[PDB]
Parts: sequence; structure tokens; C-alpha cells
Amino acid sequence: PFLELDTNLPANRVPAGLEKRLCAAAASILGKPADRVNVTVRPGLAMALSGSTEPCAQLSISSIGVVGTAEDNRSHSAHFFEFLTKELALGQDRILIRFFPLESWQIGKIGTVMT
Amino acid sequence: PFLELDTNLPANRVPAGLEKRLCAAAASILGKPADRVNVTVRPGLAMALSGSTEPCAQLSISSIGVVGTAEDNRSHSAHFFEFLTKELALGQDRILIRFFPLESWQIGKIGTVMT
Amino acid sequence: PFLELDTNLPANRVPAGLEKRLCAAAASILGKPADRVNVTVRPGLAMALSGSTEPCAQLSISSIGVVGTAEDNRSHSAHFFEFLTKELALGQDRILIRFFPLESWQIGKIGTVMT
Repeated sequence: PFLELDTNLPANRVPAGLEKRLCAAAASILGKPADRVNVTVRPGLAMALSGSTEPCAQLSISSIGVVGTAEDNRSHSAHFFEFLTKELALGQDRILIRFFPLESWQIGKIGTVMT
Repeated sequence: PFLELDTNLPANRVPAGLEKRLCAAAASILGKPADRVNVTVRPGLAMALSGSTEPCAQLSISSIGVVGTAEDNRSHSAHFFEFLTKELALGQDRILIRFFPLESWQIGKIGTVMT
Repeated sequence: PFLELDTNLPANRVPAGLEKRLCAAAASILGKPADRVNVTVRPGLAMALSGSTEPCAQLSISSIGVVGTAEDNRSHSAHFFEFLTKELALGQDRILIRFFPLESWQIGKIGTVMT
């Protein structure tokens, strides 16, 4: 999976090691092995979310097969909100998630593409 | 809507409050309520646009229903270029926009997905 | 084409001018004129890739017509890995690429959309 997290929290208001704990969380939530999980955190940005510039974050989740239905994404959403609201000290109104199905032909790994 | 703006302008050459003015602009342009508009600005990056590393910006716009046709996107493009060329002191040759339709099953909000 | 590169290498461990050399490389690799190539580098981020927070990078490539098959993407992948492993002093296990076909109605340029 590919997780990307934008936030207007300064780096020093994003708890040390969040990328590691979010990697482990996402492995468990998405039912994917941790050695296939990727996380990118981009702090210190300028953001509005739901019309407000209060602290907020935007998560994007891209994966093959497991983020393509409302039922799957609703289960994932509950878990990722429980984790990120408390890690980032944000209300549930200050986080949004976008889910993006991928297919294997889209992924360049070790100088090839595996289908 | 979800707006994301990458720029190689240093933060201090991106006018204070741009994320707020772009939020309000995008509400009016896309015909969406401001309390549904999200903006993320990522300044100070290293960029080339059209082969050149002169100051530039990249806007991405993701929304349900309103960014899915050339006719809609041409109307949006005129407005977002008028706003961003003058806010960022960039020529129209130094900005590009990408438009991405979303569907509601892709959006995790308050720990669920609403369809 | 639109290339975006996230890395947890500090800015000062990303060699000066990488965005320019990656622009030229991508023109040659994708068979697109350099004056249509766009590159964005976002260094200093917090990242995990394949479960590990060791130095890594994530490349995204978006283009019309040339990134839509496994055969095309496998050829591209070999070249972009040869370039980025050596520029960034990363093992091939520490880079992933995602490929995203675009269509012309998605691209706002000079205040319009060209189809």
C-alpha cells in the first residue's frame, strides 16, 4: 500500500516515529504485510480543510484490491481515524481520507513492472 | 473539493493567507460550499515545468461531478489561472492544472464513508 | 509528463540540479519533448518504504498515451531506476514508481483545456 499524509501541523507537532506506527497500523488495517507498506508524511504545509485553516491532515491510501468498495473503505476509515485523531491531536472533523485502487501494471519495482 | 498546489517559490514568496483566498476562490469557481473545500500548499520545492526551473506551480483539483468534462474544466481553468498568476506573480506559462474526478466511495470522513 | 518525487533524504543529500537532470532523462525515456516535461522534488519528508524508514524515494509519473501498459512501464522503470538509484545513492529496493495515464481534458494550460 501507499499512504501519503499532508498536514499543516509543524514537524515538531507530529509525534516522532509517526511514519513507523502508521506503517504498522496500515499493515494490520489493510491486511497487507508490513514489508509491502509505504508511508510518506509531509508536515509544515499551509492547509484549509472544510473551509478552515485550523490544524488538519489529508491521508491518501493507494493499494491493489482492498480499497475499491465503500464497505472495505468504511472499515478502513474507522481504524485510520481512531489512529490519526489521537496521534495528531486532531478532531475527527479535521482529517479526510482518499482511497485510490491501483493495478500491478502501474507499479515500477526494482527496475521492472510485475504483473 | 481537494486542491493541492506545489511550488518552487519559497514560502516567503507565497503571499500570506493564499490557502484561505484559494479556498474561497475554489468554492465560487467550482460551485461548491466553502465548508467542503480543502486546499494544501507545498512551497519551497525543487521544480521544472515545461522544461524550465524558473518559478512555477502545479495545481491538482479533485471533486465529485464538476471536474469531469473538457467544457467544465476549461471554465474552471480560466478562473484558477486569473487567480494564481496574480497571487504568485507567475506568467500563465508557469502554471499547470490537473483535474481528477472522485466518487463518494473514495472519501473517508469522520471515520466512515458516505455513499 | 508530470513527475513527482518524494524522499526522506534531506535536501542537502539530493544532488543540486536533480530536477533538471530528471527532466532531461524523462524526456528521453518517455519519448516526449523536454519542453513538455514537469518535475517536482519534495525532500526532507518522513517516509517508510517496504516497511523500512531507511532512505528511500517515491516517483509518480503521469502522461498521455505512454504510461498505460505493463510493457511500456517496464521499459520506463529500468531507465528511471538506473538514473535515480545512482543520483540518490539508493539501492533499487528503496525506490518505487507509480504510473498514471492522463487524458488531455484533465490538463488546464494557459487558462483553458486543449482537447
